[PDB]
Formats: sequence, C-alpha cells, structure tokens
Amino acid sequence: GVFTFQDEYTSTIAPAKLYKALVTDADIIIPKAVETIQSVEIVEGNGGPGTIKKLTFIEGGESKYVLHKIEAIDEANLGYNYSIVGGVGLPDTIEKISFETKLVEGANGGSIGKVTIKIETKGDAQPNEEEGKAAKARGDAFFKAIESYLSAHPD
Ligand SMILES: COc1ccc2[nH]cc(CCNC(C)=O)c2c1
Ligand SMILES: COc1ccc2[nH]cc(CCNC(C)=O)c2c1
Ligand code: NA
Repeated sequence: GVFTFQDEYTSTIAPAKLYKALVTDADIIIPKAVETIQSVEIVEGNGGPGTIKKLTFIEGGESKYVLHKIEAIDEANLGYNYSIVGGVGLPDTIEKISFETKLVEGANGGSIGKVTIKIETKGDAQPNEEEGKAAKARGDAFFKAIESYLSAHPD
C-alpha cells in the first residue's frame, strides 16, 4: 500500500536561517540542538543526491542509528528530500519511507516548515499507529529543539 502524511511547523525564525541549521549545517547543529541525537555524519557521498548520512540517537535508553539517503537538495528553493535506507531493527511490513521538506515564509518574517512523509507497505499492511504517533512527536520535538537552539544562539 501507499500512505501519505503531512505536518507543518511554525517559527518566528527566518526560513533561510532555519534551512541552514536543518540542512547545510545539519552535521554540526542537529547533535548540538537535539538532546536525543548524538551524531550526524556522512557515510558516503559529496553532500549531493545519493549521499548517505548516519544519524545516531538514543531511544528507550538504547543507542540506535538510522541511515538517510539524500534524494534532492535545493537550497535556492529551501527544499530537502531524503529516504530512510537502513538502521537498527526491522522495517517489518514497511517497504519504504521517504520525506519531502520545504521551508517557506511565514508570519512576520518567520517561517513555516512543511513535511510530507510517504510510506510504502507490503500488500495490504497499514502503517503502525503507535509508531506514527511517536514519529509525529519526534518531528515536533526536533523542529522545536532546533528553534530553541538557534534562539539561544543569536546568529
Ligand atoms: C521536522 O520539521 C522539519 C521541517 C522542515 C525541514 N526542512 C529540513 C528538515 C530537516 C530534515 N532532516 C532530518 C534529519 O530529518 C526539516 C524538518
Ligand atoms: C525529537 O528529535 C529526534 C530524535 C531522534 C531522531 N532520530 C531521527 C530523527 C529525525 C526526525 N526528522 C524528521 C523530519 O522527523 C530524530 C529526531
Ligand atoms: Na545531542
């Protein structure tokens, strides 16, 4: 099956500066800002499409990682697309999960962060609702931590 999900986040922060933190300078900023993420590193590639990044994080007290493959990166248009290509544990019935993200101008010089998630499953399997809830919350917390960090570090 094929399933879509969307979420949106608002910030008082300007979109180009949020995108620099989230994407350009992600390998430095994300582990500083996000207290459950230990590291974000390039496993292979030059930063462009095809690049594989490894995000190491703690969950339930246990060290885990996930691998992200960069699918599109467009700084001019504040766009970044990636799919999950590996990690700890099993996908179970999840064949594929990709993300499409964009930042746009929001209220009073601020931003809106838009994320579209596309999940492909085996046959008639449905995406797990408890894991969806957890993912949704993680996304919220992630975007919020980045905002906190940038605010606490004017520039
Ligand atoms: C969670 O909210 C958003 C919103 C707009 C976004 N743009 C770019 C990213 C970063 C995507 N990097 C990772 C490791 O997921 C993003 C996140
Ligand atoms: C609360 O922040 C966290 C904590 C652990 C994590 N592992 C992986 C991600 C990336 C999350 N990116 C998006 C677009 O949802 C992550 C975020
Ligand atoms: Na961290």
